[PDB]
Amino acid sequence: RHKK
Amino acid sequence: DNLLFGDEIITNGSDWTPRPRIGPYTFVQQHLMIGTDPRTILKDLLPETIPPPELDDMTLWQIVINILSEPPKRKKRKDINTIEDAVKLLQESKKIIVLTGAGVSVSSGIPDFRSRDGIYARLAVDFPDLPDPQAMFDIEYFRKDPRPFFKFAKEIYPGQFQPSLCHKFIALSDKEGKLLRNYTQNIDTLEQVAGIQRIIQCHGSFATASCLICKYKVDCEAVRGDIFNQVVPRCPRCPADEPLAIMKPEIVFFGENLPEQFHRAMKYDKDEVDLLIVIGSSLKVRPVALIPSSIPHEVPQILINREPLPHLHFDVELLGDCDVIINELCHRLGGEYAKLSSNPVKLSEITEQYLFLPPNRYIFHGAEVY
Ligand SMILES: Oc1ccc(/C=C/c2cc(O)cc(O)c2)cc1
Ligand SMILES: Oc1ccc(/C=C/c2cc(O)cc(O)c2)cc1
Ligand SMILES: Oc1ccc(/C=C/c2cc(O)cc(O)c2)cc1
Ligand SMILES: [Zn+2]
Repeated sequence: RHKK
Repeated sequence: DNLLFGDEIITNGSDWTPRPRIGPYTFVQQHLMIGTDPRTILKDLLPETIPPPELDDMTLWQIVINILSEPPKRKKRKDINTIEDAVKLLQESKKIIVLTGAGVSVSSGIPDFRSRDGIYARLAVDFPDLPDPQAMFDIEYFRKDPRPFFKFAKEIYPGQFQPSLCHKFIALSDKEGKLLRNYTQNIDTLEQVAGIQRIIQCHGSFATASCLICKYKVDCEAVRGDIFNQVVPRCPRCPADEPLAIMKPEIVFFGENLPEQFHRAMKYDKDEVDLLIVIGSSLKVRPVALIPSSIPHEVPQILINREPLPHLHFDVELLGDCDVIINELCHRLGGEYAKLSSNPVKLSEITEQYLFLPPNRYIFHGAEVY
């Protein structure tokens, strides 16, 4: 869920 | 119509009576029931940026729930205000986290591949499909056509650039063992060249390349040849018939996960750091931009950037060119810090002086609050  | 009135406040984990409170999931639920376009809410939360069109609606909603779930921003600590206070912190502190961005490589001569007049000008001319500089690092576009990225690659490759005062400063704080970690968003690999040992390269680097399909890793020196001849470097194992068999440098493209070493390091350093210092980064890209809000709020935070950060509250703000400010801090620190440069032939024609704007602000040369 923490994509750049 | 919907249940929401627009005045609700969305919590995660004149107004004299309490406003209603909704969860981000409940909120988005509601908006689904109306069938509202996620791009809208995305533009309300982040007005300054448009989501790439290759984003399915559900993804966008996941991004909205993300944004809505982000931690509370930090209230500025009123104990700490002055550059004096700042140096006192840099001396007393024992586990310092340094967050860097392109501002620590300015003096190093690396072209702006983030601006629209830099490499992007000629590249856009040659590839009119490219919307903006950031598309140069978009994973989907790279898949579609890696040509612009490699027409550009040789321009910023790790062989021909020298560390800045900032790099040297960080490296020295690491020698002295005060550096808990240097999170960098730079992909120039200069942190290594400057001899920093505890680095985390949040967006990757050119250090290795890896096939898009079979994940075959190679050194930067394996691909350097193809890159400097401007040929898209192909995979050794993959059958030639397969076109997406490309050796893509391991920098975190937009839309890609960050390395797990990063998340690990953050989960650890989260409760150990006693001083946070942001240097040369305006913190526009997530999730890295979230870091200052992610550590305990009582930990003092210091900013060293060309511009203030509107979306963030630091205790002490040093605004100007990074190397200038770092130099100043060296002179105030004494010891090996004062001894620290090998290119001060360019710091001797740049003002040493600054202007203090109480209680927090210091304006140095190379600042721009334009
Ligand atoms: O939770 C999430 C966090 C981030 C993202 C990223 C989406 C994305 C996809 C792209 O092709 C380009 C881009 O700039 C961003 C998706 C989900
Ligand atoms: O148009 C946009 C496309 C992508 C994004 C990314 C948002 C985001 C938010 C987080 O809390 C974490 C994260 O890893 C990514 C924002 C706007
Ligand atoms: O604060 C900001 C954060 C990210 C960006 C980049 C957006 C972007 C633009 C593209 O053409 C493709 C892409 O995949 C992403 C711009 C501003
Ligand atoms: Zn392969």
